[PDB]
Amino acid sequence: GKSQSKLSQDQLQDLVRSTRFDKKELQQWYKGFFKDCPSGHLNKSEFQKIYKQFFPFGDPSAFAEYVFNVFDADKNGYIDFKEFICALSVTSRGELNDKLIWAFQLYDLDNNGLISYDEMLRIVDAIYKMVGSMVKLPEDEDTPEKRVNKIFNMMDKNKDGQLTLEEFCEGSKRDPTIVSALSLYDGLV
Repeated sequence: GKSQSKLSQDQLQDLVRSTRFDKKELQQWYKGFFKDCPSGHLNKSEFQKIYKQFFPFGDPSAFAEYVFNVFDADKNGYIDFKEFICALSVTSRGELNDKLIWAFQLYDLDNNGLISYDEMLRIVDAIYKMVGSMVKLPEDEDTPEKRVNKIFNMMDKNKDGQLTLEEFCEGSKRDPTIVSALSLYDGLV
């Protein structure tokens, strides 16, 4: 982005009003579902059933056609509900500290409490995917890897060692850019 989105102001409230509802609630279910049935991938029909259980406000079939329009252009017919929650952070309601934490508890489905570097780059990538569905991807910041590496380089890690929530948040702290990314959307709601 550079100044603001580039779509119909109306559609803006829709996409948002589409992700409305609670979170800590979905998190409880997301962990109980992935724990009883660890799969990672999810089907459309199945997903529709989920949206029809927590907050069937508008048309669940419409929102579905969306997720696929972004997470499914021509890959058979399956998407990862994990990367979805992560991107959800963009469209939600809470503080800033909860976001970083929310993302952590998101990839913490290994009861390890320690994520790997590769996961870090994969996490930001997920958010970078949904970003192409809202704002127009610029043309001077490709390969966000170099950026993520800087963080690890900032704290000086094993370029591969694992990191913890607490520290993960510290790495982003020394980089407000990660803090302004979300701030660049709080004054037109």
